[PDB]
Amino acid sequence: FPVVLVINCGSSSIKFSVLDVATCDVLMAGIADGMTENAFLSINGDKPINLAHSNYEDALKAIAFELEKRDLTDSVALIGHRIAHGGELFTQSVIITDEIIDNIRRVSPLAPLHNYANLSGIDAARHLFPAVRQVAVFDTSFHQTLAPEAYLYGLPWEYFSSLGVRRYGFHGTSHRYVSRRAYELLDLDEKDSGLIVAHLGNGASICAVRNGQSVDTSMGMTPLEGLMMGTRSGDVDFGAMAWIAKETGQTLSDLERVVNKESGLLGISGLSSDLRVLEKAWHEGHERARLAIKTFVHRIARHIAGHAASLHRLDGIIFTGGIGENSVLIRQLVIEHLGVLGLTLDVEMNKQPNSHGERIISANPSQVICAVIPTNEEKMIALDAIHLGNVKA
Amino acid sequence: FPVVLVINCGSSSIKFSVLDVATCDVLMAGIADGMTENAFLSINGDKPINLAHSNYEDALKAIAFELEKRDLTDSVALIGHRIAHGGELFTQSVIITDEIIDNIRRVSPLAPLHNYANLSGIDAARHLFPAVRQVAVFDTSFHQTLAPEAYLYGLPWEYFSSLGVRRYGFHGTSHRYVSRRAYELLDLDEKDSGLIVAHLGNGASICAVRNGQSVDTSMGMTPLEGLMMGTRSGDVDFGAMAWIAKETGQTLSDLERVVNKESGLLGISGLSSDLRVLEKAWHEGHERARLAIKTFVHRIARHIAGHAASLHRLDGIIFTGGIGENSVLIRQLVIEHLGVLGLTLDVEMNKQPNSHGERIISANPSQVICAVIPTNEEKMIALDAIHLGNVKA
Ligand SMILES: Nc1ncnc2c1ncn2[C@@H]1O[C@H](COP(=O)(O)OP(=O)(O)NP(=O)(O)O)[C@@H](O)[C@H]1O
Ligand SMILES: Nc1ncnc2c1ncn2[C@@H]1O[C@H](COP(=O)(O)OP(=O)(O)NP(=O)(O)O)[C@@H](O)[C@H]1O
Repeated sequence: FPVVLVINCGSSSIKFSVLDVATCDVLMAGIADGMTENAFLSINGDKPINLAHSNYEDALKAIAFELEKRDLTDSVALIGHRIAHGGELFTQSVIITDEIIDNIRRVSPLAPLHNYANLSGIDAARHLFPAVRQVAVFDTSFHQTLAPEAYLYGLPWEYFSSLGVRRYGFHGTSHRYVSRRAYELLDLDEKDSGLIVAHLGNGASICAVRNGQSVDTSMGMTPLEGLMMGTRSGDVDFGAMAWIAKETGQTLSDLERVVNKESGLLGISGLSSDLRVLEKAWHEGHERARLAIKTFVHRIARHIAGHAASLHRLDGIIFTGGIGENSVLIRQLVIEHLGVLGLTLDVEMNKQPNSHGERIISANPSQVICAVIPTNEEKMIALDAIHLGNVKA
Repeated sequence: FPVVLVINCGSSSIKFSVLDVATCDVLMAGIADGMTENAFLSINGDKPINLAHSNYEDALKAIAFELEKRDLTDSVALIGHRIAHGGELFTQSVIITDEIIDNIRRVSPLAPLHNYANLSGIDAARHLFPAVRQVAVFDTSFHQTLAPEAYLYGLPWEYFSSLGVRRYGFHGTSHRYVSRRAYELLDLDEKDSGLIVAHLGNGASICAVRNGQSVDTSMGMTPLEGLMMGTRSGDVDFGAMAWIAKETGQTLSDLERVVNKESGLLGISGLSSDLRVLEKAWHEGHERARLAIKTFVHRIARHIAGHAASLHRLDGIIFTGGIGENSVLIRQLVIEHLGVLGLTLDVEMNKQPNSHGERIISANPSQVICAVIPTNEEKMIALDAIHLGNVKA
């Protein structure tokens, strides 16, 4: 009964899951949070244990003691680490060696906060589990098949050639996992196929998958580009930002905080980054929440259609992520916004809750199949780890 | 034989044309340039006359003397002024009164350089021609039919409500003129129709026209958003810009210059902002020019498709502007990039030079008619002026 421990270190937290190799089902999940004076560990969402001014190593030894307690330690056959940004260096998941680590550090200036937390998790896990093989899965690697016409910014070439300024894209692990599930669900030939995947969660992005490969995506060098999101602006006119700076004497630094933390659904609505709250507000007559949601919809539609340009044929549009999986209303309003693509909704199918899992929501006359496919990044990570567990290292 | 004098004041220049009312054809055109120690007036592209350290008033009195010399002065029945930015205040062209002027000044912080030159032209013309009716035609007014879901940025509401931060769009006069010509050329019912117009000139933008009204457009609060252009970046990840600032210690001000003046086709190519030079470079083996053009194409395709989302049906795609009118290659590569919309090119029609004027370039099996329609902003301005010449003021 081997298991895979999957580790995701964020700015201030370590999320983990333990996956049964046989079912790839989750056996245990948890978080060490406020990594702050108030650091705590909650497992299966329960009884926060207090951690000190604990660093990532201490917190992971804690998680490791929780596994020891449950007699899982010796079952840990593989450990998979989620890495935020792999640059142009990583095009697929890898066995972690010293070389891999040095290379993660090399790309780390592209996502300074996140990648340094990912490296702390790797260091801690290597120290705690030296005889277990560990694997790195990058949230950017699926997008490394974009052609330069799709990844270049229209900035001077030197920004690309000497600083790595280009579109990278994110949610790679979700877009990959969902597109693979789509070839089955839609019965498409992977090698002759065109899909658009809309990952709509707290972060949101669109990916165009042509013949199995990502050929366009909505997020940029950073996760700020593309779709408007919960608290993130999405696409914003650089001119407008510069004009706002001059007009308010905000520095680039102020503006960075605004567009990340105060914008999007929260910024428009004045109310919440949470979609269910904004729907309830709209039901109660709140016009700015209505407008926040309409705008969110419009931007999704606009990106889905624009990503279709990278395809030779459009076979399917797939919704995923917390919003994409659960919002009956978002889906319907997006699809109605894409009538120009010949889409038809089956409103019976569309009303089904997410307990129904992988499901077709377009009606028979539709020109493009529409579906909902729940994403499972943990599983995708465990699958790569299992595969890499068969090789010599 | 009345004529309309059409005036366009830029940052450093006054462009003008004199249009025969009867033919709406141009009788004379010219520029006062370097408005700099070296200020000169060239008419019909000829013999620069030297102007002093001449202000806009002096330069216009010069143009007026050139008209006096040719016995046109008393023919000037209308004067039309091109205004860069009308904010949310102007939804159509207007007879210039004191109120109009005050309102242009009110929106002028949105395009400080340009609108102040436009106001100088208006002041000068009012002083030189007090008994001639004058009309203001705004490059943003056609876009004032955008719904909030299409014009709002995902920024805090206060930026919109208290500073007018929203998408405005530009080339309005061209998008309007070309869409009107398209209903004739394509024999479409204006009231039940969906068009995408690609204005590809030095500046470039896309406009979606639904039932006669602009419902989406690619430029933003400023002309910097959207399509990559000659020297302008187009859409760029705000995160990438902030990262570049921090990494190079450039200020917002440096970056503003980069994305306006050093980016786009010039920035990628390292060579020219000029498309014909980049094509010649590509023919000679230059890979960065190839990449600049491919990227320009890709971004056009991506915006055309994304603007289609705002339409209930797509009937036509119309190319216009210097590039759109003359580049056989750009058109073909864009249309090939939109195969997913069921487009078919008639490569015989597409090869025709622009002397052929309004022309269909898609082939019979096409799902969407494709056309080239030369834009004529001077004419559109003169038509509004002529219409407004019939009213009481
Ligand atoms: N029934 C529902 N209706 C609408 N929104 C919902 C519903 N349930 C969950 N959500 C939304 O899901 C959003 C959070 O999405 P999330 O859980 O982040 O998906 P994800 O797959 O984790 N994407 P990311 O966090 O960027 O990797 C919140 O705005 C919730 O309101
Ligand atoms: N035969 C040609 N092939 C390719 N490009 C051409 C050709 N002729 C002119 N152009 C391009 O037209 C571009 C200038 O476009 P422009 O003359 O500005 O159109 P416009 O209608 O004035 N748009 P704007 O200036 O933004 O209002 C240059 O890059 C030229 O190379």
